[PDB]
Amino acid sequence: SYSIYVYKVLKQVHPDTGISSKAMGIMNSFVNDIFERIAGEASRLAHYNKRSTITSREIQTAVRLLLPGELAKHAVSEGTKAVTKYTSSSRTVRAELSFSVSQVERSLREGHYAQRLSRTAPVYLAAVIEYLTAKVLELAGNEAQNSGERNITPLLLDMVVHNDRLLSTL
Repeated sequence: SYSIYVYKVLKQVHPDTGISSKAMGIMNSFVNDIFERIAGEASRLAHYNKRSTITSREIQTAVRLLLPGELAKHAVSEGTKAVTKYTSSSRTVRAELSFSVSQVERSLREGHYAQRLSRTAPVYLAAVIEYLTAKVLELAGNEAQNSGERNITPLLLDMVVHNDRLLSTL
C-alpha cells in the first residue's frame, strides 16, 4: 500500500485536516491507477524504440502523454524539480518528496516494465504522483474547510475530482 505517503502529503497541504477511511482507499486507488498508466506508457515508449531503459524522459513523455496539459505542465515541472534537486546532492529526502523513491522504483521493477531504469526515473515518477496526490488532497481539503468540516469524506473527494476541468480527466 501507499497510504502513508498520501497521509504525509495530506499533512503538508492541510496540517489539521483528516480523511475518512474509504476516501483514503479512493486515494490509494487513484495512486495505483495513475502509476500503472504512466509506468506502462513509458514501458511502451522504452520498447517503442528498442531502448532497454525507462529513464526520466520516458516518464516525462508518458506524463505529457496522459495529463491534460496545463496539469501536465505543472507535473513535468514538478518531476524536473525533483530530479535537479536530487542531482545536486537520503534518497527520497534529497529529492524533497514524501512519496518514497525507493518504494516507487521497487514497484516499477516488480512490474517488469523494462530491462533496467535510471535511478533518476523513480524520482521523477514519485514527484509526479506526489504532485497529483497533493492537488487532489489540496482542493478536496479546501472544499472541506469551505463547508466547515475537518475531514475529507469520500463524497467530497469525488465532487472535487469531478467538477474540476483537468482532474475529471483522471
